[PDB]
Amino acid sequence: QITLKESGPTLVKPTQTLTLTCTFSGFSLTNTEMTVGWIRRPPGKALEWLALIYWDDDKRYSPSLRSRLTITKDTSKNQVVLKMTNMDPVDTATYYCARLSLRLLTFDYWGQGTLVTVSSASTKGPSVFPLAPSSKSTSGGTAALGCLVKDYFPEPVTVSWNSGALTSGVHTFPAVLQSSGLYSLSSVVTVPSSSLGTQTYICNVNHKPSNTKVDKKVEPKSCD
Amino acid sequence: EVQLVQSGAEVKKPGEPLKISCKASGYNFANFWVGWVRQMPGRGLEWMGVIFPADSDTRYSPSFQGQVIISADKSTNTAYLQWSSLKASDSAMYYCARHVRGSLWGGGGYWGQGTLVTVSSASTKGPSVFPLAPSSKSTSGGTAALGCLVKDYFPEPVTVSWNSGALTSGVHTFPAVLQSSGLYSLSSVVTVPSSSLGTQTYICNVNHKPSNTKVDKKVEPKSCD
Amino acid sequence: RLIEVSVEENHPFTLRAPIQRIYGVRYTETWSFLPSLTCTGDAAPAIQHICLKHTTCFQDVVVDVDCAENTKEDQLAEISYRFQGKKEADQPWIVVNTSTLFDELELDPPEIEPGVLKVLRTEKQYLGVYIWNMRGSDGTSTYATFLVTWKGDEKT
Amino acid sequence: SYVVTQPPSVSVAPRQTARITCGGSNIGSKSVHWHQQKPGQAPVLVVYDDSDRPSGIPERFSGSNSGNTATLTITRVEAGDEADYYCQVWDSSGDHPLFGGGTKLTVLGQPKANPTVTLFPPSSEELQANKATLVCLISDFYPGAVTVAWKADGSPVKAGVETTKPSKQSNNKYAASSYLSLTPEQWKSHRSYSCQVTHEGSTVEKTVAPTECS
Amino acid sequence: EIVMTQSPSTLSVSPGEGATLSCRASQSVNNDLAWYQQKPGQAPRLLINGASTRATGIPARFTGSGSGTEFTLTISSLQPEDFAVYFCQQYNDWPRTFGQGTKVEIKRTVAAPSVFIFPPSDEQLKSGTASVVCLLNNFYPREAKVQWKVDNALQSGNSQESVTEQDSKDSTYSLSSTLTLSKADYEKHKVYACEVTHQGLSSPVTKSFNRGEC
Repeated sequence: QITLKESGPTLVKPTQTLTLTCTFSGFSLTNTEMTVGWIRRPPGKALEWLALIYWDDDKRYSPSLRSRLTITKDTSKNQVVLKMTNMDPVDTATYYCARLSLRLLTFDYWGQGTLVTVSSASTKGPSVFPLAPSSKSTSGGTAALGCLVKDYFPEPVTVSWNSGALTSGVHTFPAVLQSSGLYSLSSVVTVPSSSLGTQTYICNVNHKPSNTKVDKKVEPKSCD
Repeated sequence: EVQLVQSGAEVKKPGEPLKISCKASGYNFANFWVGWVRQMPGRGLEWMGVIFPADSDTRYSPSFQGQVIISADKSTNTAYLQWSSLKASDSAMYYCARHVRGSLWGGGGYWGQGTLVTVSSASTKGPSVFPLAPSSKSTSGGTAALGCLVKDYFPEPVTVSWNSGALTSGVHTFPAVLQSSGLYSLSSVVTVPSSSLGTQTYICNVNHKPSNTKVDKKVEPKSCD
Repeated sequence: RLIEVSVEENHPFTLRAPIQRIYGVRYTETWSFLPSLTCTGDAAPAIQHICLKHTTCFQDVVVDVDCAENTKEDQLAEISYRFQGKKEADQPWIVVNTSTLFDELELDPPEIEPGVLKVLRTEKQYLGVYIWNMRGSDGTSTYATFLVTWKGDEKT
Repeated sequence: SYVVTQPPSVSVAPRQTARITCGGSNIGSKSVHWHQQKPGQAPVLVVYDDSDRPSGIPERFSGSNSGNTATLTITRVEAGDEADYYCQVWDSSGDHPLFGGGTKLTVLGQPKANPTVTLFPPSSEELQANKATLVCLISDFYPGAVTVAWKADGSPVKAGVETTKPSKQSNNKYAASSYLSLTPEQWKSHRSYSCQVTHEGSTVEKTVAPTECS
Repeated sequence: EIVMTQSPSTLSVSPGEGATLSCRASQSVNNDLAWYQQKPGQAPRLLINGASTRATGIPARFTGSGSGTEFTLTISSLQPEDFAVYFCQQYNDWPRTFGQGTKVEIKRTVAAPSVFIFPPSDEQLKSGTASVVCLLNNFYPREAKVQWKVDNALQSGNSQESVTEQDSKDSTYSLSSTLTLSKADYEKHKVYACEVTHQGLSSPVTKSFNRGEC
């Protein structure tokens, strides 16, 4: 089996330098048929080629962005590093690292990629609030209640409902762009009316750029 | 550059053997093709054969096999053509040619100057001159023509001049025709205005090298005595 | 061990060499020549079964001493590439041609492609012996030797 | 450099056959491959090196390569086949891989269902921070063409109103969110805030008032 | 034996204009055709080899095209030095056949000829056979018929004719016709006459003389 993973930062200020790491396992670059490449994806645009590295320190660079790339390999620890300097706001994208075989000239195995975002803001934590179910929202005996985080930066937020055990009836809406340019999201769960008072609902939010872990319980609102 | 030279003109008699030489200089003689071509007045231009002066390999034309022999000399870089018995139908011009490139399938790249071979049963003779006299019946718009007729000479060529070279303008000298008897005849004519019929003296000169003849003859009005 | 090939005038011919390539290794190919234009008849190189003292017996081409002294080793063409793909339109190669032997003879240089040498119109200036060599970036070397002579000389 | 062009968008009615073409000047001699990727997912390979199959790839995908055509044909098409497809080649002049522009497949003709509309207000502690952001939630509707309207007792509200492009999830449906932010005092000032969702002539309205409990 | 035809047999192209010569073969000869040019009293020179290539030093005005069994050579601008004979040759199968040839002349206005008749002098009478001569000078084109009318009847079988080349200044022509007889044969008849028929002249013209006339 072949395994590829990606790591690095997520926020880059304008005209600074960006570094990213792609790690691989299941093969060795000492073999003379394997190459490692990097590509990127803008919002709803074409998969763009960035760079390619061989076994013999050969380099293949994109014609459009040739002057501003660097790619290096380390066979001892099975690592590949990419450096891309002079960031631009319109270059926000998602970047992927993949494997290529010289016997077919087509990319076979891919990773998961990572987000690269350019902005002039600062890291902010979560503002977590419980969204309680309402009587009008109870249709067919099902009520929706959840955990809403607002005023956070940047994308994304890793959400665990009861430590990820519950996977049915979970709606985690995509983030939104406010007039203030601040994302806001909410993870909700729809449960039967009879089970409203018998099951414990706890949201866990983990934020890798800010390495923050926040746990909050959701309960229905009580009149006072 | 490229240089191909040939030998002099040949006059012979039937029943005698002959050999001609074509010299080449200016390249590597071994790895190229050289061959011969014949031009005769009455059947056009024909190919005869080629040689490759590195293995002496030969391929004659179907028609000419067993009539000639083609050989090459790598020392002095010369091609040779040999006959067996000169027949009366072997009087023509001959050329030696080297191919444009190193392949067998190519045209004639570089040529020589040509060898003229003439065979006839007659012997050397000297020409006789006669006056084509001017007259009143020889008038066309006030201009009268007069000339010299050279007959019964062998072999070619014969030089004709008019009045030592002063009257070279308006002259006309037709080619030579071989008569049945085996001797050539030709004419030369010039035109003069009728106002100078008796003033200028017209003396035509004929020179013949093989017969060593130099004859000057006068063209004058034919008096009705 | 050498290959025997027979050709005829005005008939094309082609030489192909056994190749065992491995993807990803930078590879170089070299072609050579050894003519017999001035070596005709018994002086021309010939195939003989050369036998060792007790064990080895193999075919080899013997060249006359005078013919060998009159023959100089020459380079016809050199190719450099890397093995990749299955088709041929996806395989780029870099060719270096320093062969001046056929330029002075005013002939057509042979058509060389990876593993193949082809001549369209055979003449008497193409006969002789050919040497083919393959080398790689992993330390592998392979040699082969072809012999082209006139048709009909095999029986004699 | 080689140039490869493919049509941008092709729509196929349900359960039919779809053919996507990768074409270029003398494209038969070159190998052309297919890469598939759904939104918000890692790309996957389906067809490589002129119509063979890797393990796990569905059998409804077929490839043909001849002349100036490389055709990818899918039969028995579901909604789950709605994804982004690319044709990739190895450009020899630059000796590097080259991707295309991408093709999007549209699966119309799906059954039509009325949207589910919910409205939820900010909690107590959110109001304690002198902020209020009420969220409307639209789920299980198709197609993804809704209009979100905020009515304060019938008066349209356009201040601080955000509506998002509905998002596809794993069940081949779309879902959308809407936000409207005011001060807690502003929230308490109004009488009835109604979220209305319009979908193919179907209007679903849900109203809420600060007087009642949440 | 491969045979060839050259077309057409004669050209008359004014300066500035161009010319097209056709060479027709019998069997297929592939691309093995050559074109040569020959002038009065000089060795032929190579113009075209391989039916498409130009030899070293050959001007671009000569373009050679065609294939199979038919070939053509075209000249755009005719310099004053380009009127000569042109031959086509094949080198596929032996015998290697040539062409008869095509001649290029200079076109000009038709000019009536000047006709003279010369009787034999006395020296030819004493020495033996006598010769009478008819002369045509400064005419164009070449076609012109000269006949001898001994006594009052057409004489034939005893006339020799010669013609010169193009005039270097006015492209006019000249021909000479000689009739030979024996002394007794000359003395036996009374009147000798020369008849000339030419395209330019309205009617044939006859010049006659009698023995004993100066």
